Amino acid sequence: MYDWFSEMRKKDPVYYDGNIWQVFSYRYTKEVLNNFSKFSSDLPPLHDELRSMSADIFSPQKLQTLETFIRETTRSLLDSIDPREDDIVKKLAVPLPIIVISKILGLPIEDKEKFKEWSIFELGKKYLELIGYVKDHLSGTEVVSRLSDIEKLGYIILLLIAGNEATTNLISNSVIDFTRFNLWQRIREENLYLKAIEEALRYSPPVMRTVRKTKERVKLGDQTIEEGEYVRVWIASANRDEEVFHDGEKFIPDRNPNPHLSFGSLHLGAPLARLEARIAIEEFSKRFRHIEILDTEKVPNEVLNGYKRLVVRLK
Ligand code: HEM
Repeated sequence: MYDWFSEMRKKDPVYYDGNIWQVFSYRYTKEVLNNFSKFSSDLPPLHDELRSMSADIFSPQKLQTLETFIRETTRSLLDSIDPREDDIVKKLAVPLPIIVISKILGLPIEDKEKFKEWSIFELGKKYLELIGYVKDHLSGTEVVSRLSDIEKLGYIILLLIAGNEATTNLISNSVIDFTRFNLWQRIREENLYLKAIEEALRYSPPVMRTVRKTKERVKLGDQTIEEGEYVRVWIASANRDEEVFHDGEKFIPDRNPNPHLSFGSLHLGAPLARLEARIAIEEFSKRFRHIEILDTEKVPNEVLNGYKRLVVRLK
C-alpha cells in the first residue's frame, strides 16, 4: 500500500482514475483539509455544539483530573491479562477507551456496562435511557434539554463513544510498531512515550483517509478539478511524504517535530486519545520486560488501520 503511495507522490500527487480524485502528497492533502471554503465536508451549529461540549468535558484541567482514574483502570485491565497467551485488543485496547468515556459521560459501569456496550421501540427506550445518563451527569447541549435538541444530544453522545475506536487502533498499532522495531526499552529508558505515540500516529494512522467535496471549480498542482467532484485524501500517504518527513519510511520514536495529519483538519478528542494511549503504553511497558507477538488479524477495512486480534506473550 505504501509503495503505491511512494510512486503516486513521485509521479501523480493529484490523480484522477476516471471514478474519483485522489491526493497523495502532504502539501495538497493539507490544502484540501484546511481550505474548507473550496473543499466541503458536507457530502454547523451541531458541530459548534460538539466543539462547545468538547471544551467542557475534554478540558486540560478535566483530563488532568482523570489521569489517575485512567491509570488505575489501565492497571486493573492489565491484571486480567494472561502472560502466557492473551489478546491485547480484547483486554486493553477496546476496554480502556470505553471505560474512560463512560466515566466522562456518566454511563453505568458494572452490570449495565456489559449490556450498554453491546447496544426499534425497545431500542428507542434504551436510546432515551442512554441520553438520560448523560443528562443527569452534565454544558450547553445537556442544559438545553434539562425534541430536536434531544436528538442532537443523542447524536453527539454516539459520536463521542464511536470516536474511541480510532484510539483503540492507535494503542494496538503502537504495540505492533514498538515491538517490531524493538523500541520498548529505548522508549522506557529515554522517556519517548509522548513522541513515540505521535510517531505511531504518523506511521500507522488509525484513519487512513478522508473525503472532501469540491464547493467550486479549483486547481490543485498541475491538475484542475470541477465542482461536485469528490476528492479522496490519503492521510497515510501524506504522513510518509519525504519533503516534510525526512526518512519518512523509517520509524523514528524521537522524531520531533512531527506534523502528521492523522487527526485531519483542531480535532476535539485528540488530547483524550493521546492521553489514553500514553497511559496505556506506560503501564503496559512496566508489566512486560519482553513482548512476543504470536498471531494477528487486521480489521477488514480499507479506510481504517487497526487490529481485530493482537495475540501476545509477555515475560
Ligand atoms: C487516535 C485517535 C483518533 C484519530 C486518529 C482520529 C482521527 C480522525 C480523523 C482523521 C477525522 C476526520 C477529520 C477530517 O476529515 O478533517 C476525525 C473526525 C472526528 N473524530 Fe476523530 N480520531 C480519533 C479519536 C477520536 C475520539 C476519541 C473522538 C471523540 C471522543 C473523535 C471524534 C471525532 C469526530 C466527532 C469527528 C468528526 C467531527 C470533527 O472532525 O471534529 N475522534 N477523527
